Amino acid sequence: GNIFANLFKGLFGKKEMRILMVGLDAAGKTTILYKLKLGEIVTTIPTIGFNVETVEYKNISFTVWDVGGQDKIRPLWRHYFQNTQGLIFVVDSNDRERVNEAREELMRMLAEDELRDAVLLVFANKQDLPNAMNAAEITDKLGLHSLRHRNWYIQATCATSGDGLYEGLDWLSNQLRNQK
Amino acid sequence: GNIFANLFKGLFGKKEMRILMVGLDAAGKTTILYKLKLGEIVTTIPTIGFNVETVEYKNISFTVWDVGGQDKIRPLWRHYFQNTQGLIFVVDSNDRERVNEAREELMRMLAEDELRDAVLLVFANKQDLPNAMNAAEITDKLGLHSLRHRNWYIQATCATSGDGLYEGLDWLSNQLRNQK
Ligand SMILES: Nc1nc2c(ncn2[C@@H]2O[C@H](COP(=O)(O)OP(=O)(O)O)[C@@H](O)[C@H]2O)c(=O)[nH]1
Ligand SMILES: Nc1nc2c(ncn2[C@@H]2O[C@H](COP(=O)(O)OP(=O)(O)O)[C@@H](O)[C@H]2O)c(=O)[nH]1
Ligand SMILES: [Mg+2]
Ligand SMILES: [Mg+2]
Repeated sequence: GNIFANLFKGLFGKKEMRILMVGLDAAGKTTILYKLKLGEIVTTIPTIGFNVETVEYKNISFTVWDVGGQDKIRPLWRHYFQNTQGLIFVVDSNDRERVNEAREELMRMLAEDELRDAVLLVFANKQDLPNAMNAAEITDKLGLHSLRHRNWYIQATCATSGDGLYEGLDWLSNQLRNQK
Repeated sequence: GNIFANLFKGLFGKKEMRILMVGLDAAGKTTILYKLKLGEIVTTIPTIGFNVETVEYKNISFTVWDVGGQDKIRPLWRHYFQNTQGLIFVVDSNDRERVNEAREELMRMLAEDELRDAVLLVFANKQDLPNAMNAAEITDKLGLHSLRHRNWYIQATCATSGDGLYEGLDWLSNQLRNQK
């Protein structure tokens, strides 16, 4: 997680940004945070049934929560979407079953108005698993090629080995830097 | 935090103790930990698949992980078992289908020679739901009475109102101070 500090120690212009990482639960999001080695994973429960994990590195901060079948139900999600310039959606590639439901939660967030210019990175995760759908059918199943007017990218990962996180985050780091 | 800080005040100095707090998933452990207000909830993952939440209050550390995994007492658990003085088991009182499974996981834990000297506090959590089993039924379905040569106490709680937490920890904090 030093090669990971080298991507984000350039954005470090102190305006205070947020990268969102979300997905159905058991996708691999906490594992991916832990591998980046950018700081402590610290949990808060802003309201009941809303567990938020956050690694803060410099002015930058990753923010993770599960989606799918929305808690008690509350989105102060929107006070989170504010300063969001990157959105990562982690998907369990092995899970052909709830695959169409991640589609839904993906589409619900993109339909969100404060995430109009946020860049999208999809991690098709659990690639080491034998049934794991390849990136090509994750894209198919997520309807990603129907996204006109959004800057997006799908990256095959295995968060336990760490395979794919640099490359996906390298890209993501590009777009944020390259614009504003 | 404040009130809860002062219970854990005579256990201080050099001793470097651990209170384990385990139980099935969705029992209410991160919720309880967040209520304590003793420090930030830091997650680590010391090995594949094994998330562990920790709140250090000085020399007192609260360690959390879910039990019931599919099947397993890990070599790594038993290293945690070494400086565990107290052990909190948290039961979703409304979860009637998995309480027996709650029983074996706890029966499994107490069979560990590293834990033989540990004070057991069962929080019978989620006592605000209509269908919740009360402390009397729980004591039953876990069989707290068959327990010889162990110091135990069962305390009905509501993690989200924070109700019940003080008295179970009042008691536990004494068992580690005045006895022990
Ligand atoms: N085979 C395989 N398992 C993974 C991978 N990433 C995460 N896992 C496992 O998936 C489970 C859920 O991970 P976790 O980070 O806690 O999930 P989340 O926060 O619910 O999405 C844990 O058992 C992880 O070890 C992966 O790429 N490959
Ligand atoms: N109704 C009710 N639910 C609770 C209570 N305490 C915890 N929960 C909920 O049960 C779910 C799991 O809580 P959590 O702290 O994350 O679980 P654990 O860490 O997996 O043991 C969440 O929706 C919590 O809000 C309670 O006392 N009453
Ligand atoms: Mg998580
Ligand atoms: Mg938890």
